Amino acid sequence: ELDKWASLWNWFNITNWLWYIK
Repeated sequence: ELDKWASLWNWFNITNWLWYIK
């Protein structure tokens, strides 16, 4: 689809930390 967004989410590795929401 587009590697322009996958490059940023890499910097946003915190979203993994997001498991603390549930």
